[PDB]
Amino acid sequence: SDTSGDREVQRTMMQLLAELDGFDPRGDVKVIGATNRIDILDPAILRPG
Amino acid sequence: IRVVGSEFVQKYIGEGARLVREVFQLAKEKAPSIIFIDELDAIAARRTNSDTSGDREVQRTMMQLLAELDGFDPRGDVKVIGATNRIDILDPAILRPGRFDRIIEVPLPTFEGRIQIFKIHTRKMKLAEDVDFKELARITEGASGADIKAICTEAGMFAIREERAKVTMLDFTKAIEKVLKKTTPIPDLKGVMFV
Amino acid sequence: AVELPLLKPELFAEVGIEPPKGVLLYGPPGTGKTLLAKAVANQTRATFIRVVGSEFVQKYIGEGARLVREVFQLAKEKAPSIIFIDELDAIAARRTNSDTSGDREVQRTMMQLLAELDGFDPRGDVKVIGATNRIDILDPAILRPGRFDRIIEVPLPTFEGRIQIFKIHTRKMKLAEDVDFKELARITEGASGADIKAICTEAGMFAIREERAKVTMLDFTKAIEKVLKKTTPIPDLKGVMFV
Amino acid sequence: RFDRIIEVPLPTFEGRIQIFKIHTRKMKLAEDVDFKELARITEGASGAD
Amino acid sequence: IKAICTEAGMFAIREERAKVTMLDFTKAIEKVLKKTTPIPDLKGVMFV
Amino acid sequence: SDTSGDREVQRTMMQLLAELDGFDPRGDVKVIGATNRIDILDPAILRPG
Amino acid sequence: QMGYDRAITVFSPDGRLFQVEYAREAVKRGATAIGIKCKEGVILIADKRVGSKLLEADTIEKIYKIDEHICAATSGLVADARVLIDRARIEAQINRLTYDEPITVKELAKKICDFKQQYTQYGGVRPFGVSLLIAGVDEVPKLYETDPSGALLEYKATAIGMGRNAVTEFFEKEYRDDLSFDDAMVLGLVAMGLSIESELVPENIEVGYVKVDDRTFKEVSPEELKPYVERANERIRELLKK
Amino acid sequence: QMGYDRAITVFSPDGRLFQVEYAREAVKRGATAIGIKCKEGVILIADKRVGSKLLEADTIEKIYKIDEHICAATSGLVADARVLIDRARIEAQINRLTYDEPITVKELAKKICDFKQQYTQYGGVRPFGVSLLIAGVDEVPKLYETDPSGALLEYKATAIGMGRNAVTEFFEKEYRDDLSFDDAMVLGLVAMGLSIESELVPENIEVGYVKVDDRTFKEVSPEELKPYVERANERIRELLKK
Amino acid sequence: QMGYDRAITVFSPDGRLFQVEYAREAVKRGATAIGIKCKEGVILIADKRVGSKLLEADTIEKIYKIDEHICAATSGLVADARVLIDRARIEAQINRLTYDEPITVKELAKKICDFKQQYTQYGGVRPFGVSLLIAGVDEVPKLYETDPSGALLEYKATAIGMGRNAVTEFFEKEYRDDLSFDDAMVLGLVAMGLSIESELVPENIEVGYVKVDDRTFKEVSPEELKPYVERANERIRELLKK
Amino acid sequence: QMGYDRAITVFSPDGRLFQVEYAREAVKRGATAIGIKCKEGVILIADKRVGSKLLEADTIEKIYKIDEHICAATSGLVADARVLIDRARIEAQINRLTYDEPITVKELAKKICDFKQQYTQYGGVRPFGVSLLIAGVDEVPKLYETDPSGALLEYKATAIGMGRNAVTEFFEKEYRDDLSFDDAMVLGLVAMGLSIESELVPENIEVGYVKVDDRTFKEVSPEELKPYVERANERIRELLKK
Amino acid sequence: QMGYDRAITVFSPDGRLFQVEYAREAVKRGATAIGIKCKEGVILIADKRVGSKLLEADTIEKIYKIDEHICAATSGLVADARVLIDRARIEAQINRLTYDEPITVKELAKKICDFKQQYTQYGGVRPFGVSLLIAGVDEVPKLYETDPSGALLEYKATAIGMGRNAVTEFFEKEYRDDLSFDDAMVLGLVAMGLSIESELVPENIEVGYVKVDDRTFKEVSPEELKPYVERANERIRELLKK
Ligand SMILES: [Mg+2]
Repeated sequence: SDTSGDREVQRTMMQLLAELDGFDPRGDVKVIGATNRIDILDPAILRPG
Repeated sequence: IRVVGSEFVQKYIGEGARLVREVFQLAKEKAPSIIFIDELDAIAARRTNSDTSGDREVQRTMMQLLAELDGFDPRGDVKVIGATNRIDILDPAILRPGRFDRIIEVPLPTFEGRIQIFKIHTRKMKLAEDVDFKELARITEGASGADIKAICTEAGMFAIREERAKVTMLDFTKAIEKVLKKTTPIPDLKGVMFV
Repeated sequence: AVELPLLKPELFAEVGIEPPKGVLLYGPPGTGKTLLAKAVANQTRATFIRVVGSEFVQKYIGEGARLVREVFQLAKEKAPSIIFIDELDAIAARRTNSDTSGDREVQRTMMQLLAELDGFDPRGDVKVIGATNRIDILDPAILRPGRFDRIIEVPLPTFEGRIQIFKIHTRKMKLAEDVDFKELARITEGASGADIKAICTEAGMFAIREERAKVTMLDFTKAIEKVLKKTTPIPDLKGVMFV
Repeated sequence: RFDRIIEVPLPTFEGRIQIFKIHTRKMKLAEDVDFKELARITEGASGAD
Repeated sequence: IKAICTEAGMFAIREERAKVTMLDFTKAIEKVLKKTTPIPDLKGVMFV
Repeated sequence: SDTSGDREVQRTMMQLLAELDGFDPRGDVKVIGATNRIDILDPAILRPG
Repeated sequence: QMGYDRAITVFSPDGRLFQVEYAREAVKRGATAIGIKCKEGVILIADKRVGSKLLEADTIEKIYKIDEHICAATSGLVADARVLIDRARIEAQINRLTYDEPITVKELAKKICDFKQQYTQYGGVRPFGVSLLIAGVDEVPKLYETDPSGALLEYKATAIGMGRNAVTEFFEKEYRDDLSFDDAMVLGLVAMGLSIESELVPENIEVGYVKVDDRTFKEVSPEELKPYVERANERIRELLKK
Repeated sequence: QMGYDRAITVFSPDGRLFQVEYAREAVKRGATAIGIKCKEGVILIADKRVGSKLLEADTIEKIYKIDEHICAATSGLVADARVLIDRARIEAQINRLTYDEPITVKELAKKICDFKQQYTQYGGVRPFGVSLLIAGVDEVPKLYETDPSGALLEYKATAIGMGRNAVTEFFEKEYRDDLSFDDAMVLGLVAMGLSIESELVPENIEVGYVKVDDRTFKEVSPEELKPYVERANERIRELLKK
Repeated sequence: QMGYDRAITVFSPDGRLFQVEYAREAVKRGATAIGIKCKEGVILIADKRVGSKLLEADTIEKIYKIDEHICAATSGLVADARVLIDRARIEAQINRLTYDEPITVKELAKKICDFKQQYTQYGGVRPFGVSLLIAGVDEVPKLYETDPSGALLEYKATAIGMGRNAVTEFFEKEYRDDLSFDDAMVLGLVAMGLSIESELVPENIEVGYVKVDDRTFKEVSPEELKPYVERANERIRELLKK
Repeated sequence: QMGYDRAITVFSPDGRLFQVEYAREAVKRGATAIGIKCKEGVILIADKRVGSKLLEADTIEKIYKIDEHICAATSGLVADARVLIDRARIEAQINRLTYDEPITVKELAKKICDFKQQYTQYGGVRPFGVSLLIAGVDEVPKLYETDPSGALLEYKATAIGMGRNAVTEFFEKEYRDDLSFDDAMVLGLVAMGLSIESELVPENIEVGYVKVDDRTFKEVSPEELKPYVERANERIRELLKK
Repeated sequence: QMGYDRAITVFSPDGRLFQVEYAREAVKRGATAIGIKCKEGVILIADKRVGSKLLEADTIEKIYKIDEHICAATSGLVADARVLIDRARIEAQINRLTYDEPITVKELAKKICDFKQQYTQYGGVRPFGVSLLIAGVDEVPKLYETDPSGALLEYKATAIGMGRNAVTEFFEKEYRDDLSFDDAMVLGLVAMGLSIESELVPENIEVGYVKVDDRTFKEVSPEELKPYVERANERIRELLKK
């Protein structure tokens, strides 16, 4: 809290958690996510469902 | 395309990302094109923390430019070309080749290397009538090419003070003493504290 | 250092001296480092731009960097040009060898100073004049020639010096002739040049307070007291226990 | 500002079992399964897991 | 306190009545305090 | 400038300063004012001109 | 800020230790003392003016017996002087035990210089913020100053405290090596006068001396000091006119 | 400052020991204690005031017997003071052991200065946060003040403690060098009535003394206290209307 | 504030010491212990409250024995008390060795408080953070409060602990120096009941007392606390209604 | 940063001891000393120029006889000199006490280094910031420098102190191993004169030597000194026309 | 990053001692010293060039006799090296004293490891900055290295100091388990010439050795050194051609 370089990127992250799979159905996504480490990623991307 | 890349990285967040996006994108338009990213030391991130706002802000800038470089978006006949002063401050993504296929060591100039830098610069001046570039090289080994330029620059200014307006061997050597004080001093006596 | 190169680039053929890329002012700040910078600017008919050092850095930086770029652009657009750079300690200072949080900011502003000084071609001439508190809070990475060719010790003004600055101001004053410039100087011991100036403004106030157009020696002595003299500077304390 | 503050915790033994049942139902026969054994293995694991 | 009273009334409902007896309250009070910002639970071995 | 905000304010800063300067090397219209803080902002009214 | 004076064990990068240069400043804040050498003995002259009249007029002391033939004066804290003077008196007297000869001015000074320097090296104890004057006639009249650093400096004439800088310049002009005993006591009584910017009354100065002929320490009685002080007043007043 | 005040070892670039000035403000935390010297005897007047009435005031006292003609008073930590003065009791007694002859008031002052000095010097230990007023008659009446470091100033009217500054002003004006022992007793109660800022009741004060003629310690019992306090009250009230 | 609370060797600029203040907050943190003095004895009461029932119903020991007629009670750090009273016990035995007479409570309190002050002096050793109320009858009854600061204060009635402040305000109104032995213990039971704000049972108090008429400490059983406890309980009830 | 410099135990990321490095610079602050070796003995030239005319020109001495046949110069603090030399004097004789034989020029210089090596390893202390030059002839002539660090380096001509830098450059061309005793003496004063960049006078410099036809320390009077200083002064003049 | 070179009582989060690693980088800030073991002897070469030509050839001169069959060379602080070397010499004679057994090469290195580990563990002192090559033939050839901390590692060729890395890389190519005395002596001279990037001359290194057939130390003589310079330099010229 009380930053803008690591606050603002967290309220668009909170949007994502929650759009990628959230409220909305299904469709045909199947979102291919790609990353270099899982050691500095949010635990919601890390988990399945 | 000459960019100083530390010059970016805005605190109005993602404006930072935009700027690198556009320069890359422009590279494909004006292809074939060389982009020079100077000091990847603040436009390249590190994933080990030191500023909570700072690491992530650079990171967004960093993975954006990587995206354009060969992330999914084609090289575009670029031809990076890119300079850095540190290597341990780098993310694994850039460190590897295939985003910079030939990693080059650029060391400090050799004995022969002093001579070459010396020649280019003394042609801009009034030379010497006592020229030896080997003699100068012995003291200056262990300096850098920018100190070689520095010495030259001091000699010409020295000549003004002397009221000669002519550069020679005697001014070149005086210029070595003065330059070497500031910024790469080399003989210093270690037989005092140590054996 | 600066002036004679800038107006005469015949020097870069007759001697063959490759352009100076910087000169650094040291000794006490506020003496009239700004004024020296203007004095030069007048002589080469250049564009003076003043950058305060509090314009550099915040606490994660962007706007600090943005303005180094801005004034580098104005100077190239407005060449010959002289960028006064007070006060080196918030954009050039010593580094940590083992990290800290605060330093990171300071470094990122810095790399951009270091780059641009070397960056100019004689296509656009950007000469700069630095100024600082001392050189012993400054890294040697900028005190390299071609980043700062030479240095000028600008100290405090000499006894005889204070007299010549007092004389600039006495001119303006109406009915001045009981002024001893030496005694006034004596009293204004360890005063900078700026201080001399402040006293003169205030001699005029003192005088109009006594409801006269004449500004001689009562007025000037009273002025000195207001601005300069408020100190005893090393006395204290006699014991009790230190006696 | 709510009154009814609900902590959603990790699943418990019985808690996992109710979920397996729904998914098996959609997913035809699987009668050689012991639902209790599946829960013992997946101890303290999330609903999305 | 507004929360304790609503929690208690919901207790009364659980027991299928509207009489809010002392026992509906006691259960309620423990539910609301269990959540909250901090109540005593440590007093040292070097102090009482 | 971040487009709408910055530019309006930039304009009103410059418009403020040029006038007050220009009618007073000396008393004619005397300008008085106040501020509660000035450490919070770029020099402008901290500029000694 | 520095931290090159956090301890006495941290040198400054310039190669100096700041903390003994501040113990040097401890002496200055205390009051003045002047030691004045002629070729017929030595004189020692010291502040006793201290504070208002609540304090006793003949308040004890700046002018200490070391021996009955070597005397000392101080400047700095008169705490660090008082225990140091206890240490001094023992030190001279140990010399007398083991040699049955009196300590020479030079040799007592050398031992105070070692003693001071003991405290200076350990971080666990601070050195005194006191300086000392050692005046005698062993058989050559001699005047020294022992520093808070525990350094030894030979002096023709010396001063310490508040008036240190005035007395120096003053003796740069007037002092000679061939001043009489009478002249050298009086000369330093003007200088002492200048040090406090006031006329010398005989109740705010304590003055002792070691003569060469006797080699015996004697203290100048208030009213025996009065005519020497009286001749000084003419020059001190004169000079306070400017 | 804000670092060169975090130890007893550091000096400042003004060459002050701020830890020692601070131990001295400790003195000023404590209640006023007042000494007068006159030529017929010396007087010690201690504040013996209690701040709640469930206190028993026999041990709120300052006055400690040391020798049979040396009494003393204290201001600072209560703790610091009792251990210090117990050292002084022993020291006075020791002096009688190796010489067979009561201790002089001066020597005791030098010894107890010197005890406090090792504790000022050694960094591993804090100084005693206390000053003494040492009052006795040895053959000729004496009044000393010791400072927290061990510095020595001989007085003639003095105080330490809260009321010190005001008692200093009072004796500037009132204290004369011809006051009889009787006369000076009342004057010293007028000085205590002033600093405490109301008139005094004998239960909140204690007087002890050493006279020259008797050359004994006595302690003034509340019966023998009253005629003096009664005189004193009259004038203590008058100075509260200035 | 900063840096004036991280060591024991530093004073504040006001002559206060914030480390030592925090040891006084240490006394205030723990359970109340009341001592009430009377003309027939001295009654020492300490709360034997337990914050659970798993805790023994006679918790060792809220009232310690030092000598045969001397006891003390604790508030603050209970850890420390074990150590501290071992010292007090050995000190009363040490005086029976070297003089064959028990220790007077006054001089005992001084010795214990001195041992505390010794642990204030050192920079690596922090002081005990505990106050003890030493009670005994030597000739007349005596009650002392010993503080973590090393300072002793004598009282007519006292309290320490978290109930300290309440019982000064209480006994100020209510205490008189004319209570009988029974009337004294009952008034002290009322004080304990006020502080904890519940009624007493013989299981949340430990009482001993000291008789002049026996010159000995005796320790009161729960059975014989019952009469005093009932009488007292009435006054407490009336105080917890207003 | 830079350092890691406020401890003596700490080696910094350079791998130097900053503490120790600051103290080699404290040598420089002390007055120059010039050492010169020839095959006919060893001459040591030492600056005894301090102060204006406040101080006496003879100021001890500064070229101390350490042993019978070994003498030493000091550069750095005089205070630092006193203590290192006290110990040095004792060590020279200590060898003679337990062997009844000459101390070696090598061996004395090592154990003068050792005393401070003790003060370089240990954490409770600083080394003295002083460099002594150790010159003598046990049986061949030798010149060493002892360093505040504790390094022992044999020189053949050298300088240390203020003149360190100056005299190395001078001796690159001038210093030869086929020089005469007389030539060496003169060349050493030119070196010193260059250090101060001024005209010499034979009254404020002291030259002593250990010859190989003597094997004893000797010292060259000021009446003798005059012709050597005078042939020096021509050569200072040639140098100060360039 | 760190701040765990600030202590030597600590470990860092990677479990390292960075203090010890900068005492390691004091060794690398000293001139090299090289050891070679052959199966005919063991040969230790160490730099003997230091400073300007105004310092004797024989200024350190590192390869000290420790015992009759053990020599040990150094790299690091010439100040700490001396004390260690002296301690190495004493430990070897203690072994002789208590056993009459000349100390094993291995067991001598072990006793040194333990000695330097007392100075690593204790925080009131620092670890040495010095690495020694302990070398000899006890009854087979041995070469060990004792580290700044005191870690024992056995080598068959090594170097320590600034020259270290190049000479390691060199051995990794050239060094053979079939090596002989003549080849070895040549080999280490070649190896020393890569470090200094320049030719060798005879006296600008010292070489000590222990043969199997003699089982006794002999120093290589300059004249004996001479034919080895000439053959070594052959390869040196070739490898300094770029
Ligand atoms: Mg660049």
